[PDB]
Amino acid sequence: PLYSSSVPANYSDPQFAVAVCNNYLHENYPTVASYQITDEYDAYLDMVDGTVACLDTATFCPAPNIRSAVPSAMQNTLQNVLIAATKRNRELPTLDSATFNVECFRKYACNDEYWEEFARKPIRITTEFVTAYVARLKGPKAAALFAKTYNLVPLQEVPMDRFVMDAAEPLATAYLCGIHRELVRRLTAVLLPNIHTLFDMSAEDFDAIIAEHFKQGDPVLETDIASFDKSQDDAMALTGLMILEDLGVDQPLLDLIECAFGEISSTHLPTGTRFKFGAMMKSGMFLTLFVNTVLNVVIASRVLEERLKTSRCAAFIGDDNIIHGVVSDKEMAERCATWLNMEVKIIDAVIGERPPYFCGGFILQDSVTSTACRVADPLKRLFKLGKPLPADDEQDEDRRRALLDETKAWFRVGITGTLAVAVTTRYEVDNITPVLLALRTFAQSKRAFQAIRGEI
Amino acid sequence: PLYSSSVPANYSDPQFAVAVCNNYLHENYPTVASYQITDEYDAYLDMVDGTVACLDTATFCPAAPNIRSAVPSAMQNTLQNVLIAATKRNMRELPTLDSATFNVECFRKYACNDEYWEEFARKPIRITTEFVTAYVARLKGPKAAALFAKTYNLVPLQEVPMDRFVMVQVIQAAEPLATAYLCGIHRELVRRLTAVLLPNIHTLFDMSAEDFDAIIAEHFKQGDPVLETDIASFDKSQDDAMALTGLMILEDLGVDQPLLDLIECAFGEISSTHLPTGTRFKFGAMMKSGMFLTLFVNTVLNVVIASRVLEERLKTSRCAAFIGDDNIIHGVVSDKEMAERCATWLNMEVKIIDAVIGERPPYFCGGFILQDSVTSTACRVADPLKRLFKLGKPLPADDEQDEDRRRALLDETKAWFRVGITGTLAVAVTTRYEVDNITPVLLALRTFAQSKRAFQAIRGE
Ligand SMILES: [Mg+2]
Ligand SMILES: [Mg+2]
Ligand SMILES: [Mg+2]
Ligand SMILES: [Mg+2]
Repeated sequence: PLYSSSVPANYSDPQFAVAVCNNYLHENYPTVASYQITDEYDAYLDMVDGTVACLDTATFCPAPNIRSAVPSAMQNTLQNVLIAATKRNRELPTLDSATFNVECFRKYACNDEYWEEFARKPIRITTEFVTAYVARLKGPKAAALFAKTYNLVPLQEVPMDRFVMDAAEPLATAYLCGIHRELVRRLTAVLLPNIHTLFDMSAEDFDAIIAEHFKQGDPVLETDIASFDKSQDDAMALTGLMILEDLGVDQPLLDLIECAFGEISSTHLPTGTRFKFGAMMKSGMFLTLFVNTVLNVVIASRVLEERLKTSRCAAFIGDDNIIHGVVSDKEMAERCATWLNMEVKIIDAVIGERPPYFCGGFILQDSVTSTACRVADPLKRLFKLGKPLPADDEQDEDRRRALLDETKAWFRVGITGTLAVAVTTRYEVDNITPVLLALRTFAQSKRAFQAIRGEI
Repeated sequence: PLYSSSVPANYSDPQFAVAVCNNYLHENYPTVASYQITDEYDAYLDMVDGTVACLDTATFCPAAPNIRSAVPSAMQNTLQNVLIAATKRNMRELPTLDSATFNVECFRKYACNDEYWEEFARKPIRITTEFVTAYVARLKGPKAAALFAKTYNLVPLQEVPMDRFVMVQVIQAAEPLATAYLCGIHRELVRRLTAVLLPNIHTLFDMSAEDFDAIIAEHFKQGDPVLETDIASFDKSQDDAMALTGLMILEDLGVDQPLLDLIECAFGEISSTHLPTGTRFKFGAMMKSGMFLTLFVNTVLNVVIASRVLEERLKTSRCAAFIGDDNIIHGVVSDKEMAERCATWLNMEVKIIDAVIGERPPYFCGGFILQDSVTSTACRVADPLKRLFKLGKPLPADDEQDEDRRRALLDETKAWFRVGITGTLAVAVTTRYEVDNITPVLLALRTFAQSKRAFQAIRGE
């Protein structure tokens, strides 16, 4: 209870205090990063109904939705990848673990045809892309103004010294969007054709893949990595950096990525009254989702080994996956246990009995067509609809149309019964069908949907 | 692919659909519970700067600067899962009973005296007329308390019969009575836990910053080792043996079956208030009651985990402090046997951290345990990096809350600028996070705190 005398000091202007706080966070990124960044990720993903729907309806950097009512819990994977990059430019135990991880990823998930190309051809964004990026935002005229203003020479890579920031942020935002598009394209090239990602895939196109490969009685395996804080794991971060490098993210690109994203850290104050959801925000969130998907595949590669390679159909996006035709064994369980302790668990599901789960939905067999499909989880949706929300007529209509789309799937005459069975099987709850009927009531009109929020 | 034809299907009255959703969640509690409940817990706790500040400044159910934390709350529904364990209780799950019974043995042997269990077993918790009247008198004055007592036919010097507010469903005309009753349960649970815990084991259910600093000062010296068990990654709320451990210790403290029935009945009704949502969380007394009970069980399981991992080293520690998921244990250093006990039991979901006063600062409730370089006396100082992170939250205008937040920041900056604190705090922040000298941030936050006009620069516009 003996405190020394307190003598506070301060700056002569609050704007000095703002700049000092922003500058401090800028200078100390990536070592630390504000949790407001991932809170903003969660808020955006929750508002657009999750990862796949966010990627599929991307307004700034594109390429019925797959919608999930599961709350987002994003961690700053990209921050820790950049921490690994700084540490690389002793812990050879980490290096040997990450190297083995990359070996498993290549051996069991990838072809080997493209690594030489990507090594000699790092990712570089061109004038034509960033112009077409601005053209789709504001029209052909504003893009030619954009190319003239930055002195962009046609058919040339955008010079990196044209816009580095270690205010031309429109150019930097356009460049980062080109990086994400090329990363998705290059990852799609290396992955074996039975291994699918969902960076831009509608519910109908994914359902075509499910319908083709998933039959009644088929086992489906899931690796649950929700409890594994891979974003704060040293070997995972180095694995992510290593595979990004293999895909063409060289040191100039890494420097550009760290420079651009240190600038987000500097937009801490003033806060405003709501998350601004910038286009730069979305680029960082997209890159985080990309690395998470890769690490998801890496974990499945190391745990399943050849059983992943020979799977007839395996799908990955964010932290979620399903792997057809694989049943856990004890060699598999020991590998997963000795490597990641109980941070990652293996789930054995079966089409028609113990339903597989994927992106907040059930993999169900339609009882009329005998065709498998993904159906959104109605219990999660009901939970999500309880969120108190300020009045917003345009967003209310968006949410109502999303509910309408979901209820149309629930009331397919081959789905309603097996969906209620799956919900009771997964959660041990009573028959969900009265809630299905209630939610469809809300969905059919703007007036009925208003009952969810209530008066005032 | 191929979809069967969709024949969508609805009700006519939207109010009927509301009732169906509410009744469904009511009927299927505790089996499932909406995450809106724990999102509301987090929102309330973040608003009032965390667990200790929330209990220390409890508006409805309480017993100077507060122990405030800028660490975001991530609450789980521990009380839900205790009630599931109660349902499961009323042989294939024998290992669960074996594990939870061993947990309670460890809790009793290494954290408790043995004096009170017989009394609590024959005297279950029952709340009396005098408490609920005094509860209402504190809230609305002695006139309203007498009105309250007369309305419910409360007989003085007598326990409140549970048939006055629960028929098992809560009489809605007697909801104020039920909330007053649950506040009495929390106060008695805190009293009885304090009775059984060894005197060197402290909880912070009602402790000011000054009072806790007095305990830190007496016991924590320069160079003293301080152990922490990190259970933040341990999802003890959906662990079967943890939930059953919490149930049995509640029972050992006097929560018998009628009391459990009341608790499940009252909080199942909360599940039936899912819709309509309104525009913001309403908070309110029944929400706070369930949150306090969750914090209580979490604190107990926190002590349980330390008991089983540390064994006699918890018992002989000169000072161990617990609240929520956080703890510090004076004078203990991890060893191989301890790490193996922890890993074998909870498989690297609980981490043991070795701290040292003055070199690697112990961390507790979003603050550092530091030795004042001038008084040579140890104390807790709030983490300035966490506070900086928290101030970045975009917030709608609220003149009253803005002044509350500015005044709390003023108190925090006062500790940071004690002439014996600033230096070792900068070193501690750099040691913990590997960041540059935090002192410019200390000055910037003090700038915001000095006036309402300066504080407006955080939100801007
Ligand atoms: Mg390489
Ligand atoms: Mg999964
Ligand atoms: Mg007992
Ligand atoms: Mg701790």
